[PDB]
Amino acid sequence: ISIMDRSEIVARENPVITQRVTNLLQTNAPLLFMPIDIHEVRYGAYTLFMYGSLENGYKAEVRIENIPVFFDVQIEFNDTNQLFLKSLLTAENIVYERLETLTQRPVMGYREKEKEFAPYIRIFFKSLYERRKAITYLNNMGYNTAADDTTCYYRMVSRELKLPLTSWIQLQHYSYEPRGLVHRFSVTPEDLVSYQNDGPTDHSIVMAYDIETYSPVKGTVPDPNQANDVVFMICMRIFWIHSTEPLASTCITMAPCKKSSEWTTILCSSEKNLLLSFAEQFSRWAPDICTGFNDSRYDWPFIVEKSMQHGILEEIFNKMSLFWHQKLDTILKCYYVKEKRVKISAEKSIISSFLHTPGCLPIDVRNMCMQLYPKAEKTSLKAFLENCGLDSKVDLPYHLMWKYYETRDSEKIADVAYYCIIDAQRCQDLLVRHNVIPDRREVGILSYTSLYDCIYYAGGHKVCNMLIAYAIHDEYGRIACSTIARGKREHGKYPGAFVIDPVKGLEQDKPTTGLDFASLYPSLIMAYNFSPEKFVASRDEANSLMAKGESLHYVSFHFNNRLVEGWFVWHNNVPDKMGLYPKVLIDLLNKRTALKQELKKLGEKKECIHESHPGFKELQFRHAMVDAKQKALKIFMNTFYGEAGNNLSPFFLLPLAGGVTSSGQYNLKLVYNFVINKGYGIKYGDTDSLYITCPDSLYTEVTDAYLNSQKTIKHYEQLCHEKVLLSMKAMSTLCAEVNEYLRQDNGTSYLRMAYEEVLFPVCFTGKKKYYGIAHVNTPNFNTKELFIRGIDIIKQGQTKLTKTIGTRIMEESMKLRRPEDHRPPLIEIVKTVLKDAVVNMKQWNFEDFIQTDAWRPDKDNKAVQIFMSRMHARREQLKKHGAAASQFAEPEPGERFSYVIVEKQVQFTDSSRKGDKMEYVSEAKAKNLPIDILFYINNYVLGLCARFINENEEFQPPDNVSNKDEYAQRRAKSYLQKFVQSIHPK
DNA sequence: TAAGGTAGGGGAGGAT
DNA sequence: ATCCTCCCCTA
Ligand SMILES: Nc1ccn([C@H]2C[C@H](O)[C@@H](COP(=O)(O)OP(=O)(O)OP(=O)(O)O)O2)c(=O)n1
Ligand SMILES: [Mg+2]
Ligand SMILES: [Mg+2]
Repeated sequence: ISIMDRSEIVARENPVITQRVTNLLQTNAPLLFMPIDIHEVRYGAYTLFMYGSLENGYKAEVRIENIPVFFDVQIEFNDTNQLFLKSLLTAENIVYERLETLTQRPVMGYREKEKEFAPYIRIFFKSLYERRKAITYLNNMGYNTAADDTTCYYRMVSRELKLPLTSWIQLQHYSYEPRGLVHRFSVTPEDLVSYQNDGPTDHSIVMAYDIETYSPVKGTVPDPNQANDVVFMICMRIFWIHSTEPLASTCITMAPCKKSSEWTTILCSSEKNLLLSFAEQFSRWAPDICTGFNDSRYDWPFIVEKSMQHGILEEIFNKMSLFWHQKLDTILKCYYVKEKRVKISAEKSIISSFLHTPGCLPIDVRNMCMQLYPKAEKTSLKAFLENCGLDSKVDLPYHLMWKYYETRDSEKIADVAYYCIIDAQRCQDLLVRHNVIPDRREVGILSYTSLYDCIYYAGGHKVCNMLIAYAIHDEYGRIACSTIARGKREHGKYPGAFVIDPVKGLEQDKPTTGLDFASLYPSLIMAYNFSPEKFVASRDEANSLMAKGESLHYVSFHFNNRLVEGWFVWHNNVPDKMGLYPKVLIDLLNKRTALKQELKKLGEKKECIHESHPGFKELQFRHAMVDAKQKALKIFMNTFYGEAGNNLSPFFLLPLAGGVTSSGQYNLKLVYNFVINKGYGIKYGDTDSLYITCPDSLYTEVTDAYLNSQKTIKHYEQLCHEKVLLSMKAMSTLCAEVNEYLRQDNGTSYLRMAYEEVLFPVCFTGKKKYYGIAHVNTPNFNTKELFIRGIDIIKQGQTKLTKTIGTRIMEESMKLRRPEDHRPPLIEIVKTVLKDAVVNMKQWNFEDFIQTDAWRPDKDNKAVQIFMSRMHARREQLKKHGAAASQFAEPEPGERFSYVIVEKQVQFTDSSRKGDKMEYVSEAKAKNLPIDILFYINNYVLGLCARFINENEEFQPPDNVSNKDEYAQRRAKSYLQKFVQSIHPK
């Protein structure tokens, strides 16, 4: 049996480049290296430990020594300042290396052309702990501190040395030592160069592993805390960082397993032996990344707890950590990351617990997939595989494989091992198909962060790191930035974007085109030079700047019932005067513009090929991928705006965020006024998008054609066709004119309007609630899909009943109808559909009523809290009875669960609370609990339909009512309710 | 220990 | 029944 470790595997797979790499090693020649995992020694002399793959694929550890550990604080230039700081630090028993003095540009507040530079002193340390304690003491005492990354220092090293931690790096004049399977390199920052050009094929190793565990009690998830519960199988596979074919495969199991040519089978007699074999195989492979699906919630905690039970955590960790010898208490304290919070989206966070062995980066494929699909209803492996078009995994059922382990059948154990290997292969397929690792590497290169940051952290700190990286470069004059928020913070919301009260109702005659600002907030930042180093706060300083001829953008808004005013120095289209925020946003916008033009060409090449072509599907997928990429960039740039409005951010500037919002409102209103003055009608507005209709005169002559024909259905379809064409061309001309007007107004070309589609039949039901038929290049009314924004059918956790009713409403409203023919209003269509739904009740089955809700214990969502309080009481009652209550078990905090509303019999007590009516789908199907359909109707679809019908005059309030929309919505709700009781036989 | 922003619709439950 | 707060999710 040839148990090939990393070295022989690399030599076999890539022999020529392996020989070249070996020759370079003997000749001590510079060589390329891809880092993945970053580790730091915070105590004692600071050393940066990178782990990764050489050019051929050899595992390599790079130890960067003599890195300057430092942080700077701004104080006046005088010789006694150094001695005073010496005394201050020595009084706090803080050991430091040396003192330096320099000049840097503060990031906050505009300064004159000869006063950008302010004095700074740089404090050096041998250890990260001393630097951390000194930063804390100095900031508590009150000095302004910059370059003070405290939570971690590798980000500061990466941004300071211009050295991305996720890109190829060239090693020069290194100190080489081969030990075991690890080629250790001792280098210095001066001897270690970034390799940015034409990066070769990456040869990092990613192993996907899955575990199968056993519990004697049936129907329960095996608890690692339970002694009798055992992990009995581990299947693992190594792949290239870019390829889905397995370099090698290994299965470790309890029961005997028949030999399979697809993987190496390792047999163990005890759980301690199985864990030891897992550690041994991990050490022999020495992967650059260790990944699994839901491993940060199930696999890693199970393995760690079992190893603690067997008392072998120190041994297996030391074996997995290359040569990093750490004691058990240190392993539990630091390396076993427990209950780490990972932000998936807004108000959405998940838990992750894993053993971060040095030399390997842990990846949870579920975390990455949820980050890519933050609005995914189902977060299972099968759902994620289906979403991206990957092949369906042959599911291993529950009782089958627990029975198979019980029977000690060799071939059944082999089949379970095959399915576990398939699970690992699906993990790698998800990693590669979405290009997760290269995308995270690109993000790390852009933001000068490690891959670990790109995996387990959100983008706000990435925005801060990218800003500081762009700030510390001499071309910009060495802007000095802090990384931790300072100053008193307020609770509230500054004024945001402006939403135009929509002209509610269906439009079937005047085509409506959405014109959107391209990167509205970033474009405003570029145009008005919104940047903290270009910000003036005091009115007298602004007046003095006017006296010197400088153009300032003045903004004012009401925050916390007080007036916040500010002035921003305009760049005058001069690259020298361009701000830091505008510069970073120019770079990001150039990147996104390249991505957008590539996406546009790929969309125009995909539109000319019919979908049945074999090469279309994946190509279509590629299109989405590109879209996702630019979407990410968009979000990233928007984060900059948000990072100026977050009071917890180091770059927090309430005047800047308020100014961005006020400038967006002003520009939207300016374009609104200009478009209205040019005779075009406007239906709706949202932040930056304006929905504009051509004047009827522009459609006169073509209408005359339809007026001069016999007016068949195809005649009106054609008439709509050239109406949409005329729309497109008229909006193109109007967009050019509006862009020229904006250029004349603000003096820059950053603020540009853009046409994206035409919604000729379009219904606006309320603020952020509209839909229509989208025409991008040519009219196509035969598209079943509809451009939808804000309608309840797309809401997360919505019933299939609500989605079906809303889809019926919108598809009936979007139907093309000649003006001579009958044109039913939304009232009649909605009433007809609702009457069909209520009267023909049999059309709704059980699957149409499942809702989905997220269990957040810290959130007092009263309905679900009561529902699961009842479930906890029922579980207590069943355990008292001695029966199993796993079917009623509490879902783990954070995940979403499915439930239905049932008819709770009236026992004239029985509150009509939704909390007492929620039930899990499992027992509702099991016990055939009736579904309270009328509850569903009156509480979800009735309110949905009220939004559609709220535009009628009868529901309109008298002019004295301030909130016309809410009053109309409530009146429509009441009217539709009364209609329901009138039509429903009770 | 990390975690961009505000505007807004609408369900659930309780005060009242 | 009105109104209010909390919550979820979307814009
Ligand atoms: N997650 C988001 C999404 C949007 N916006 C704000 C910023 C945008 O500038 C403004 C405009 O909405 P868009 O969705 O159109 O975003 P952009 O205009 O910036 O880019 P693009 O026009 O390419 O969509 O909405 C935001 O702050 N945060
Ligand atoms: Mg499995
Ligand atoms: Mg826009």
